[PDB]
Amino acid sequence: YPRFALEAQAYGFICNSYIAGLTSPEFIFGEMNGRFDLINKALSTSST
Amino acid sequence: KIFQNVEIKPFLIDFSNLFIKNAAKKLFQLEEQLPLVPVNVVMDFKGISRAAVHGLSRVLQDEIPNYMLDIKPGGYKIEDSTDLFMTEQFIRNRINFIPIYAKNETLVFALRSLNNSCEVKTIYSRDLIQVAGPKLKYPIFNPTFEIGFLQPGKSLIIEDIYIKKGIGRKHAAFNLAVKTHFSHLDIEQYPTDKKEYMALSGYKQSSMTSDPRHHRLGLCFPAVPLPHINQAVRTYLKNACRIIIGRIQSIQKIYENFEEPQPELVLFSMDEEKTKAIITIKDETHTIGNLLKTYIYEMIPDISFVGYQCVPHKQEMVLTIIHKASQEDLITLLEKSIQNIIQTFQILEKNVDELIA
Amino acid sequence: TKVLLTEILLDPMYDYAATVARIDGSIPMHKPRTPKEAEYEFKTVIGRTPAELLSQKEFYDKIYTSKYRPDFTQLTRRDEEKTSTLIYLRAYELFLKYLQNAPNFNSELAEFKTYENAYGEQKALLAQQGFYNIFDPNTGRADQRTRLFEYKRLPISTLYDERGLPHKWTIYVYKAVDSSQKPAEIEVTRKDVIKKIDNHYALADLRCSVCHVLQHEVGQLNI
Amino acid sequence: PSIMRRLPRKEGRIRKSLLGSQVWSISRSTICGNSDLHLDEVG
Amino acid sequence: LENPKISTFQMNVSACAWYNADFDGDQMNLWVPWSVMSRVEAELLCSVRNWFISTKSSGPVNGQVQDSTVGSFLLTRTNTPMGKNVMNKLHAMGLFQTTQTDPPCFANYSPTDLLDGKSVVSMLLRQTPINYQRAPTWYSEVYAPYMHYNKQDISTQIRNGELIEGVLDKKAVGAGSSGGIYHLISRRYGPQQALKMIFATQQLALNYVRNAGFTVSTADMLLTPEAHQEVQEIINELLLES
Amino acid sequence: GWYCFSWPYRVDMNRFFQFYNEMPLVKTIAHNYVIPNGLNTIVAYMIYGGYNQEDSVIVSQSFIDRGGFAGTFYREEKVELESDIESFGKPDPLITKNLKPGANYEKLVDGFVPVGTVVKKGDIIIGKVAKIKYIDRSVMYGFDEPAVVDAVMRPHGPNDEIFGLMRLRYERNLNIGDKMSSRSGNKGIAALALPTSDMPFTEDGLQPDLIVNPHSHPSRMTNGQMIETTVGLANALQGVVTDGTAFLPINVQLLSERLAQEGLRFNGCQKMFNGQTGEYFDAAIFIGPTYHQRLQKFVLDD
Amino acid sequence: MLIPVVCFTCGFPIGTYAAIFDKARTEYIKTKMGGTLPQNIPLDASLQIELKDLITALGIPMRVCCRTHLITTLDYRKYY
Amino acid sequence: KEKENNQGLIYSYFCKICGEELAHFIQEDRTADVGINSKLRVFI
Ligand SMILES: [Zn+2]
Ligand SMILES: [Zn+2]
Repeated sequence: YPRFALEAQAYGFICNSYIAGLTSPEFIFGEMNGRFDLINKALSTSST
Repeated sequence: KIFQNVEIKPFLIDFSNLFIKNAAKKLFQLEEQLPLVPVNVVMDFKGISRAAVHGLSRVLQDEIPNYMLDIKPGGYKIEDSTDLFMTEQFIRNRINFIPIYAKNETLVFALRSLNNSCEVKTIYSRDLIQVAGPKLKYPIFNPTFEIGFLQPGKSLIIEDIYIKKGIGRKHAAFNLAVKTHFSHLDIEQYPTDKKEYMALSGYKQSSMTSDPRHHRLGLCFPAVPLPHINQAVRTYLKNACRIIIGRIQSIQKIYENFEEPQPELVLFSMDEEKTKAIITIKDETHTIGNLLKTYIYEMIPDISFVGYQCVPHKQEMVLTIIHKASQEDLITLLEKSIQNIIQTFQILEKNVDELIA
Repeated sequence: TKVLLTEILLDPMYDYAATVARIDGSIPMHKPRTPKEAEYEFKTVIGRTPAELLSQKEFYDKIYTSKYRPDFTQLTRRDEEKTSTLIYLRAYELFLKYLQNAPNFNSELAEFKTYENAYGEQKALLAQQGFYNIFDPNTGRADQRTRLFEYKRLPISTLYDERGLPHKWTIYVYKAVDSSQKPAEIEVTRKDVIKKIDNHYALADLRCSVCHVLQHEVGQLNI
Repeated sequence: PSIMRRLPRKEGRIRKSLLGSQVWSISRSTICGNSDLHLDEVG
Repeated sequence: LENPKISTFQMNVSACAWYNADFDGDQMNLWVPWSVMSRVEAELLCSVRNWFISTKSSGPVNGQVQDSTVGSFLLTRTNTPMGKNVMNKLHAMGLFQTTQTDPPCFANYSPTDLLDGKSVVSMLLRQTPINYQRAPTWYSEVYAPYMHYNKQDISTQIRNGELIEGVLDKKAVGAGSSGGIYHLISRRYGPQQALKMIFATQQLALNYVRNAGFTVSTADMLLTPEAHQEVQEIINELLLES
Repeated sequence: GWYCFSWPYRVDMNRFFQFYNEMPLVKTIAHNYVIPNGLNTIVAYMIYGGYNQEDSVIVSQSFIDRGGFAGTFYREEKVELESDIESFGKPDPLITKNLKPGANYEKLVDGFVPVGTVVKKGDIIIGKVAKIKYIDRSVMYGFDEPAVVDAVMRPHGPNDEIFGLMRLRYERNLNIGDKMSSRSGNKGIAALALPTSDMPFTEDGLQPDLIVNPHSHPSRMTNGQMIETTVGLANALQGVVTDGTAFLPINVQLLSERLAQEGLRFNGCQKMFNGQTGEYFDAAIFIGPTYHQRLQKFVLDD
Repeated sequence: MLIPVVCFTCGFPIGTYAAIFDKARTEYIKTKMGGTLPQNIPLDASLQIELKDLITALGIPMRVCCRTHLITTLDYRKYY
Repeated sequence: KEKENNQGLIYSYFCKICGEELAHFIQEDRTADVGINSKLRVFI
């Protein structure tokens, strides 16, 4: 995405469903949120 | 005439295909059919409960005695088998699952493969030399199996390959029949191609209410000689019948000894003149239990309770029967149900003998 | 003698030379069962007795050399199995030359590597399960049809009415499946659906609780 | 190595030998599902 | 377990709520008390019946999980895609052949008589009669406009153990459901009696599915071509406002 | 899987060599560079008795006996000597001291157990005594499951000295408690082993190898596993292998219509019967080939 | 390491038509391969290699499991 | 070794006459291996 992009897709808006498949930028944004689940799950043991 | 309209069809190689023709002719010099071929048998049953048909199917699948090829302990000669990849476990797993149609338990084979070439040599099933027992006038297994492969300069020597008997439930190598069809001919079906009905089974009656008594069952046998197909399949069917009868007769020896304290039969006298019978038999499957429940239920329409609970982790079948009669009357009804099962499978025997010429 | 035998019997070079000797029958196909058979195998493979290996100084000079010397110049491209045999024999011969630091070695190594790469191409041809592509019938190649989202600038009439207010689609309009059922249509709120709608009705369209227009009739507004 | 180093951390004297314990007559295995067992029963 | 090939610690799936466990590869310790003093206290204090009610949230811990929650819904459902949800006498008895409780009396039934799931559930709840009346998880006003709810499935009522109407689901039989069926049984008959009914009602739910079936497929997730156009038309409105 | 193509030449610790491997019916571009590891097990997505709840699976016993996910598991024993103090040999009761209670020294041959014999718990696999008359520093096989001595050798270490190397092999089948997984990350533990006559079967005779709970999907949203079953079901009948690499153009609506063109249903579900009773389900069950892989977590070691 | 003797699912004797199915398949691929390197066959994006009729001519039934295991099983001889 | 093992790992000997536990053996102590100044050692 270009610098100072205005479209909502550039900021994590995934327009597609799982049954229809995601594109490369949508999968990267999904991995950004998916990695947080793995990180917070690890912290949910030690920090607790 | 419970069992009518049987049709038998072998599974044969189509030599009209050039690729298959050339491959077979240059591999095994094969230009005609193999000595042993699979056979699909479709059977129509009328006026019989689905419990009996399904029990016959189960017995033909993995409760009928059957023969395999096994290696005696010490048969795999470590002193001579120099191959590093054809381990004993792999080779014996290959050998156990070769479908055989044996005549006696005396035949003993041997596999002596020497690789004097510079390329990997494939050990086929035609390299099994019979070393003990009467000489075979007809092969007992197909010569086109792939037992293994040897690296250059390696060897594989195996002795004491004998024929072992067992039931398919204990080990899958004794499995006999593979399922190919099962349907009820007295229940209508929806067209399931439509998107309105593709989520349903298809039958127009729920299994919670339906009681079909006109079935079609089609089973495939993996190895039957070409010139005696009708002789083999018939035998198989007949065999199954005897097995079921035999097992049922075991229960018939329990009810006959209800006066003496017997571990496998327990009788209680409940309230309101109700009697309870618990029959616990070890190493029994859903076949005998389902047959017993179905025939007791048919014999006693107003029975208080009947169940055939077969427990996986207990390896046993517990049949509970609660009925508002006395102990003697309950035992009489149970014996009548057992006799009904016996006569039904005797009629199946007779129909099998009558149909397949 | 014991330490020398233990060292050499665990050398993969010894096993490879022994395999080559087994192929043409210089040593028995079975591994030795007695010390005499082991000594004979050592003498045939290494080429020197273990006693005399400790006396003299070389080691690689007299290791087995295959008996059949095929013509490897047909490796210059009943033929394919013979090609495999030639590949195996030349691999052994070149490995033995590498051990002995033979002159004119790197060029022959490169030539045989090219030959074995061609043979590997053939072997990979033999090792294909197959492949399939679901072709688009309209085209003649791999299907490109997808159910992905495609952006499209909808008219502003879909979000705002003719008075500039936003739409609030919150009235459910239900129409009778059969004609005889009356009334023909019922307009209910989400709270009243369970209390006024039965299976004799079907959801036709939504309605805005501000401008009172059907969602399917939103295009009749003047943009 | 020192005497007081044995005390502090998780693998120390207090948290590994006193607050915790290695015991005999105990078993460990992977758990599994079994719908024929009661809620107060273990296979 | 007399089978020599079994090396795992098997337990009921409804017992996982005590340990926050599952069967993805978890390992659990087990030691059998041998001292008389420790063996007495295990039976009286540390029995799992003492923690059916959570000491944390003061509510029940155990219930139906993932097959007897949807199994109880299908069993207690009023209408089946193949007509009314009834079963003959033979299949009504088959639902009670695994519960390991005493069987009910089916003598007052012809082989062609039909029994609905409410009657079958009732014969099991007569042992511990309770009073329950709530709205099941099946009913949701989110789904209401686009669904035709059955008026006999959105009101679960039980008086004296007789399931008068409604379906049984996570609200009534689910694990951790405060005020649920098993919470009421524990308060009136004891936590051990509630555990036996969890197992007993689990078997009817599982035995119903033995010939009713339950599956998930790819077409269960696929929008129709007309509905796909409606989904992206909705998303285009969001991108238009954005 | 095939953990190494030169496994027989190696003495490795805790290594499993699965005999049978299959290329997935829906392969990817990653299989152009590495060997696939797993089998195309026929999987039924159904509730069957409640033994597959909470991320468990039901495994056909016949599939186990035929070699499904079956292989050999290896362990090694590397024992060293003290130079001129210790030695390899069978001890004698009347000279050597503090022999291990309940041991079995009779299986030793010249200090090592011969290759091909079965060593069980309590057996002394390597004989070793230190000369003081003698003290017994023997090595005993402390494992519950019996092993088979696969390879015995006496190499020379970096210090030019003899040490004993023994390779023990284990015949491992798939048993209850072994962990399996799909390619979508839905792992599971084998819970029940049913015979070939107790597994459910379709009208056409198809029966599952694994029975997984349908409740494993909705919370984890592993849609690629369900699409793989739909695509792979048509590939088997059509006799083809297709590519399912990520970010390739797919249309599940078109893939579902491809099933009907092959004689199946649109949804891929089929009429099935209960193997224990012979009673058909009142619902078409989604059954098809899904590529499953055995994770190397053995209950016989944990 | 080879095509199984029997189908892993049901146990149909797949092995007795295994070897032939291997070799014949190769020529069929050679018919459809087309100006392409062998190791690049699974990346051609233009191939239509169908083995339905070959397996049918072998006499093997139209079972999903049997054809799946016949087609997809790897051969150790072809990689080592 | 008449009985190779009774499937139960035991670390103790028993009397052959009555069965009483004689003693137990798990491992050798091996602490006297260090028996009894780098200077005199370096000199020797
Ligand atoms: Zn408006
Ligand atoms: Zn099959």
